[PDB]
Amino acid sequence: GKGTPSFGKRHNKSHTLCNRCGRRSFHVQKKTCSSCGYPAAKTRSYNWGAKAKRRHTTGTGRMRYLKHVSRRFKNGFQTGSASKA
Amino acid sequence: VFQVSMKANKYQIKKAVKELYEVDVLKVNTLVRPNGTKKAYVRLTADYDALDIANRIGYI
Amino acid sequence: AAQKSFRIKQKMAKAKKQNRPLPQWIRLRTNNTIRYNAKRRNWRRTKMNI
Amino acid sequence: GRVIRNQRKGAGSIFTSHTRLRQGAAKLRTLDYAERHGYIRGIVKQIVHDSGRGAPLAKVVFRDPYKYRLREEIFIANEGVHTGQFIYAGKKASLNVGNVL
Amino acid sequence: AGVKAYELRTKSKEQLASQLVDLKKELAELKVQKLSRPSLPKIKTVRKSIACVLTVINEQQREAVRQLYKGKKYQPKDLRAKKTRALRRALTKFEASQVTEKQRKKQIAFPQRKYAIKA
RNA sequence: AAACUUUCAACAACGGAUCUCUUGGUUCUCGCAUCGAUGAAGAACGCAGCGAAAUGCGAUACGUAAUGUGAAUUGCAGAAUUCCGUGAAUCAUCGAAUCUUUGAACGCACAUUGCGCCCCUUGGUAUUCCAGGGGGCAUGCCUGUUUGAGCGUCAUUU
RNA sequence: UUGACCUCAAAUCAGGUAGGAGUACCCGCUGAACUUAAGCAUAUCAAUAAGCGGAGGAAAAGAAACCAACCGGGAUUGCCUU
RNA sequence: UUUGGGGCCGUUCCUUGUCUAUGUUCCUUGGAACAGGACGUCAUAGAGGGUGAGAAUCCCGUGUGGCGAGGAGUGCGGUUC
RNA sequence: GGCGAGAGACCGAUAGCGAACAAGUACAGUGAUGGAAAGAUGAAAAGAACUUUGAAAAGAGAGUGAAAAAGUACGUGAAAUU
RNA sequence: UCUAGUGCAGAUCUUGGUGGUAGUAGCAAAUAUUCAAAUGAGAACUUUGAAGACUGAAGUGGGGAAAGGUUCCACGUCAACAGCAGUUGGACGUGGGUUAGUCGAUCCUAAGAGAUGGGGAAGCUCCGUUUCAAAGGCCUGAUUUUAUGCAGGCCACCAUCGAAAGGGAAUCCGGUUAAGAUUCCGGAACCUGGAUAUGGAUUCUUCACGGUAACGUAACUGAAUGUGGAGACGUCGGCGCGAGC
RNA sequence: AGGCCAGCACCUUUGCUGGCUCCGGUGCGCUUGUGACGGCCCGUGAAAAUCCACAGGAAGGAAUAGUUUUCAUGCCAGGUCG
Repeated sequence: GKGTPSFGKRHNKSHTLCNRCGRRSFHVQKKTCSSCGYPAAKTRSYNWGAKAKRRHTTGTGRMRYLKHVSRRFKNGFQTGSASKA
Repeated sequence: VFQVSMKANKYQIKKAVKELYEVDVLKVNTLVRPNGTKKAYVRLTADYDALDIANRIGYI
Repeated sequence: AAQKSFRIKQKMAKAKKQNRPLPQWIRLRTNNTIRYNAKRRNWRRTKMNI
Repeated sequence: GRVIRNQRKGAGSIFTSHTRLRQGAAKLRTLDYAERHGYIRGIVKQIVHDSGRGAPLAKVVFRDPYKYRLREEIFIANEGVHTGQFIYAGKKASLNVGNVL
Repeated sequence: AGVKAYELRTKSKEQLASQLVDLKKELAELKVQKLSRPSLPKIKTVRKSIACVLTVINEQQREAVRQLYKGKKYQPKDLRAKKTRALRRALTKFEASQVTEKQRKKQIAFPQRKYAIKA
C-alpha cells in the first residue's frame, strides 16, 4: 500500500507561504524558503536556474521606482518646477 | 451594523461613533467578513434609538 | 480549517472575489478579444495550494 | 560501500543519550576552602533512582558559607547511607561512610 | 465640478481643514446614497477634491519647513536632494577640483598653450 | 432485384491544412550610462459609478499636484460649466507629493496581522493603570563629543 | 589630593557609512566530469561550466626592477601579423 | 622672461515645441476608386503609414530651411569688473 | 543585460523568443523545478426588426449586407473520415 | 541571373485530427422498492403523503482535529457535469451569512531549533547557546531652579522560537435565525487589571481573639533575603463511593 | 423558564386563560470520575511559567485620634486573530 492508501495518509503540509516571495515554499521545520532563501539576507538564485531567474527577476513586477529612474536621467535629475510660460 | 477597515478596533469604533453620530454606545462585536472586510455590530444604550439615527443618516 | 490564520483567510477572500464571471459590458467594448474568463476556479476541480 | 552503524553512531541524532528523567549530574561538592582546610556538614535529605543508572543518588544539602543559601548537591549513594544523614566533607573530617575525605 | 488648487493655495490652513471635513461628511452621505442607488460618480469628484486638498496642505507645510531650514546644512532626508545613491555618495566639484598647489604651479606656468601650424 | 460493401462525382458535415495577411520575434549596427538605508528588485493585500484579468496605482489608491496642448472619454450611465477658457481628456510631459503590509528590512519576533520600552499630547477625577493620535528604539564600522575603567602609568600634594 | 597621559569601553550621543538586487561585458578566488585519446590512469575537454566574493559605464592594466643585443627601441590596452 | 579670478552676451552639447509645396477636376466599372483612361501641379518632398481595393499630388508625415523654450557647461568667441 | 534609435536577400502563428492573444499565464508537483494551447466576421454590427411552428433551444420565412457560398460553432475552408 | 532552413510514404518520428473495432465490451458489490397526488412541456429517480425495508448506539446517528475553502442558506435555473434520466443537486447565475473579558491562539516551557560574544572558513556560511565577554534592571525615594538626576539599597538568571491533544485566571440556563452562537437577546455569575469611598475589623497593652490540642474565624501590619508546597504526572488489578444512563 | 395537557378565540399581527410539573425502590448492571490499598520493574513512570504559604524582622504608624483595604459593598475597562 505504498501508493493509494498512503496518499490517503497524506495530509500535513511540509511547506507553507513565505513573506518574501509568496510561493508556498517555506519549510516549517527548517525555517527556509526553497525559492528565495528566506530568512537569509540574499535572494536564492543559480545560473543553472536560468528560467528561475527569468521568472523572479527585475521587470516581472511593478518597478515602482525604476521606470521613473530612466525618465529622470533623461531629464538630468532636475529639481524645482515649471514657470508658466 | 457597519463596514469597517481591517486596521480598526473596538475603542476606535466606539469613539468614532460617539463623535460622528452624537450617541453613546454600549458594546461592540466585530468580525471579518470573508469578502475581506470588517463588520461591526454596535449596540447603544436604551436611551437612543438606532432606527431614529439610521433614518436620520438617510439609509434604512 | 476552522482554526485558521489571517493570511489564509485573506487569500480565501481574494479568491472568492475572483471566482465570478466576466462583465458583459466588457464583452461589448471596442477592440475586445475577451469572450470568457479563464482564471476561473472551482473548489471541486483545482485547489489553491496555500 | 556504505557508512556503517558504528560510524553513524558518532554523529548521533538518534544515538544521543535519553537525558530527560535524570535528576542531574552526580558530582561532588566543589573543592573550595572549607574542604581543603577543615570540614563541613551537610544532610542527606532524600535518596532517589536515577534513570539509566543502576546506582541510586542522594540529594544532599549543604549551606553556603558565603551567603544565606542552601546549595544542594547530588551524590551517588553508598551502601549504608540513609535519609536524614549527616555527611561530613573535608580534610579534618572523620572516617565514616558517606564522608568525602 | 469640484475644487481648484490655486484658490485653495490662496486659502489658509484652518479653512482647508474645514473644507476637508465637509468633503468627508459629504462622501459618507454619498456612499449611503450609493448603496441606495445603482450608480454615482459625484463620489469620484469628491475623492479627487479631497486628494488635492491634502496635497496642498502637505506642500504648505513642507515649504514652511524648507524656508525654516533655509541657508543651513543638515536639512532632513525628505527635503534634501533625491538624486541617486551613487551621485550623493559621489564627490563634489569642489572636492574633485581640489589640487596640490604643486600641480597648480605646474598648470599656471606650463598650461596647454593654444598653437597652430602653418608658418 | 433490393439492402449491404467498395469506387467516382455533386451538395451537406467533421476538421482546420492551403493561400493571403501581421501592433510580434530574431539577428546586425549606432548611441547613453541611470537601482538601493533619502529604504531598492521582488512579494502580499487592496483601489474604479458598473471589472474577474491585463496594464496602472497605494486609504490623497486605473490615480493628486505642477507644465503643455487645447474640448474630449466612450460599452453603458452620468457630468456639463468644463468651452473666445487658470481648461475637457484612460492625453502627452513630469521637476512637488502620497507612497497600505512587507522585503537588504532595521525595536524583539513570525506558520502569531503577536509582544514590548522611551518622548510629546488628549480622554478616562491618574508620573505608575487603560485606550487613542503623533514621533521614535537594529547591527558592524569611521571621525568627533560626553561619561568612564584599569598601581598600565606620570606628576604634584601634605 | 587634584590634574594629565596610555589603553580599553559604553551611550536611542552628534553626523555619516556598508549591507541587498541586477549581473551581457570586467577583476579575482574556487573548481569538475561527460568527452578526445578509437581502451585508460598523465594529458585533453579546461587554467572551462556550476559555486563564491567585488565593481563601472566601461573595467582591468599602465609610465619599465620592459623589450632587446640593433645604426638600438621606449607607459598601457587593442587590430593585422609573427 | 611669464602669471590670477569672477560677470554678461554668444557659441557648443542635451532635451524639445511649432511653422515650412502640389488635384481630391471629368469618364467607365465597382458596395467603396486609392484601379483603368484623359487633363494637370509640386518635387532639396515619388520615404513610410493611413483612409471602404495599388493614393507623390485627401490626411499624418518626408525633404528643405526657419522661429523658439528649458537644462548641462567652461569646450572657446567676443565683451565687462 | 539595461535605456533609447535605425535596419535586414531572416521567421511568418506546428515557423520565429517558451510567450504576435489577460505567457512565465492557466495547469501539475510537498518542493526545488516544470510549463502549454490559443491570431483573422465584415469597409461598417448594419450581429438578423416582424410573422409563424415549437415548452424552449432552434427551425422556416422575412430582412441587413457587395456577399450569410461571410451568421461570433464567423476569411478562404484541403484530406483522412462521413 | 542570385541565394537557401528548398521537394517525404515510412523514422515503435513530432504535433494536431480522424476512423474501423462498435451502437460493441459494458454501466451487475454495499438485502429494496412500490401506490397515488402536486409541479412541470416532459417524471422509474424532484417534493409530499401512505406502505415496505435497512443502518441497529464499535450506527448509513449526533459533534470535532488535520485538510478543504464558502461547498453552508435562500431565490432563480438546466446549455455543459451528476459515465441512464432530471422539473433535482456539493452543478450554473445572483446574493446573504461566521458577533466572545470567560472557547482557543496569544503566555509557559519539552524534545529541540537558533542570533549575540568569540572562534573557523577563499567564501556562500559553519560551531556553539553560557560559552576564555566590562553582556543589567528592581525598588524606597531626594528635591521641591525640576523634571527626574542625585542619596543610597537590591540582586546577577544572563536572547528568542518551539504544543490550537501537554501546563494554564475566569460562563451557565432558556430563547432566537434561511443559514451563527458556551459569542447574539433576556436573566443570573465569575476572573484579571486599575482606581477609590463608606461600612466592618483593630489600637491608649500600639499591629486580633477562642481552643488542653488537633485546629476555628468575616477581617485581624510585615520589606530585603531565604525555605517549602501546589503546578507535577506511569501502568494494571479488584473493592468502595458518587454522577449520568 | 422549560416540558405535558385542557379550554375559548380568528382572513389575520394571531394569541388569551387555566391546571399538573409529585413521592419513591433496587442492582457484582453500563459508561465515566474519584478515593483508599495492592501488584510490576537492572523500566520507579517531563519541564517551565504562574500562584501560595512560611521563617525573618527593615520599616512604618494610636488617642480627641489613628492604622488596616488578602473581610463585605461600591466604580471603570477588558484589546488582536479564528
